[PDB]
Amino acid sequence: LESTMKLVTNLSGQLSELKDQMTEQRKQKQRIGLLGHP
Amino acid sequence: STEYTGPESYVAEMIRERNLDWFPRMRAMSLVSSDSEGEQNELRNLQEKLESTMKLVTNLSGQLSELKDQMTEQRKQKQRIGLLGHP
Amino acid sequence: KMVYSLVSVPEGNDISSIFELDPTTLRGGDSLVPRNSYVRLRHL
Ligand SMILES: [Ca+2]
Repeated sequence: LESTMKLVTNLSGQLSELKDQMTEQRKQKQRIGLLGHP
Repeated sequence: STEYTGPESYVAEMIRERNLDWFPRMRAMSLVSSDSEGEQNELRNLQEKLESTMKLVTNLSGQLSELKDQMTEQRKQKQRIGLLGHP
Repeated sequence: KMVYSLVSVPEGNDISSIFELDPTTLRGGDSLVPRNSYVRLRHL
């Protein structure tokens, strides 16, 4: 069951980090849309 | 001495050394029926290190969640100051 | 054709002197740039 926690915790972590990487690419896109188009 | 094996060479140099420590005293491999008991120790070490891995992953999950919440809170702060500040 | 060519300008506060860095492999955008990695230069 702690191996099952391995699996579920790993999936939770990867989902959280992918959410964070969409957030970071959104920030990158808005920064290049602001700085790049003044 | 040309074709002594491992244990034969060991015993030969013991009996040349005038030593009798190679006899089994109060010991027998049949009595020790305990198989490799290191499996339980390995399981304990596995669970401990893997719960430390849960420490790491749970901590990263918590910090990611709290940073998400702090962007949410600063968004709320910015909208409140944009509404109240510009009526 | 060759629309623009590289030159050296004395002032560095302009927007014509800024460059964008492009990796040669699959490297994440937020990751640190390795010290001696091959790259591609894009004029922003
Ligand atoms: Ca030999």
